[PDB]
Amino acid sequence: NQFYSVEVGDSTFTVLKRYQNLKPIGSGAQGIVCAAYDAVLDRNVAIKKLSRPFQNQTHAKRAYRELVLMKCVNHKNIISLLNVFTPQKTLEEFQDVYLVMELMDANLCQVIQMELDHERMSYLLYQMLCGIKHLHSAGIIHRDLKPSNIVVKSDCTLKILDFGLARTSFMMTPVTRYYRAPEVILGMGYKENVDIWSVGCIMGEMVRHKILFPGRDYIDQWNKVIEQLGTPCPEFMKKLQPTVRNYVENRPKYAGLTFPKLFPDSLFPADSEHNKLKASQARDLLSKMLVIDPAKRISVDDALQHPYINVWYDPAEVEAPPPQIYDKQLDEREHTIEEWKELIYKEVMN
Ligand SMILES: CCCCCCCCCCCC[N+](C)(C)CCCS(=O)(=O)O
Ligand SMILES: O=C(Nc1nnc(-c2ccncc2)s1)C(F)(F)Br
Repeated sequence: NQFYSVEVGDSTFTVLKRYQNLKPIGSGAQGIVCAAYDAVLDRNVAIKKLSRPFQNQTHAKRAYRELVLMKCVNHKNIISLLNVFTPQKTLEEFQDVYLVMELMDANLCQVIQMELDHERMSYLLYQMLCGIKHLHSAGIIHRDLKPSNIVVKSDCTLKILDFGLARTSFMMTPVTRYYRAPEVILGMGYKENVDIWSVGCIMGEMVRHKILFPGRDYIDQWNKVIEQLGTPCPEFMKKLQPTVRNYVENRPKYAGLTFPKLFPDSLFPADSEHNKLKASQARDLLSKMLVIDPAKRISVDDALQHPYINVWYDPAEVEAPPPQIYDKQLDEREHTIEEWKELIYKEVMN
């Protein structure tokens, strides 16, 4: 037998014998993740056991799309698949999927808690924009980027873990919704720069060490948006739905706080000329990402040209060729659970 079983993270992992000393590092609706030592490669890996991938079609579609995209994308800021396996021997008995990834050291939530340092902050944001640009060039518009879905190594290298809605913006989760763009929440449709709002939310959270737009539901979240950024222009209420406009237009009108008041100098490293320069540049970039109307919001390509980020720009990292997803009808075609299962089983078997 090439497999062995170990109970870890209150779950039974049945894995290849090359993977040793499993230790829980994370959990969620998608699955349970362990760190492990891979004796074949002499390196530490992360193993994700997918949680109930065939419980329904949303789980099955998510599992198939995650597996296909993690194989096909090859980029330093997107997590890569090192191995995938199932311990079951037939399609009839097939139930469990294990993804093996390179082990990162922390997620971005943990990193966000550290004291803001402009070299680290700008580098993390640069890498996020690099990964997002690469996903966008393949038609993958994430729409649910959040700090828990982004992992970081001790040397501050950064990888995005998941693909959001991919080449599909309704999201049935069955969650953390504080990073979703106004045009997603309000049901207006989206373009590529929907993901820039989420980066802006993460960036503002790195500076304030508080969630920018927290709240129990989207009603509360929208109130936090307009209180801080101001009631949007009627050119936006016009693009808005004639029904949902009524609630939004009848909210109290807010001027919004200026970005100097939203992100005051008190939040930034002080008392060097370099730090004074960088506070102004960071606030300027925030003011161009945290824009309610996506028609007025900076693009990924222009954010990479912004002076706060562009110090890091290397064409070899930014301008890599787009992945060719030959598997069309992905994120559009629906299938029965049995059909998704066969599709996933073929992908696991390579
Ligand atoms: C303060 C919270 C308000 C929540 C408002 C809920 C709004 C309901 C959304 C329905 C919009 C459907 N259409 C217009 C067809 C666009 C669908 C395309 S996409 O899904 O927006 O990409
Ligand atoms: O946390 C989750 N997913 C993850 N996927 N990969 C992860 C990882 C962690 C550390 N190093 C490498 C990879 S954690 C979830 F299941 F709750 Br959606």
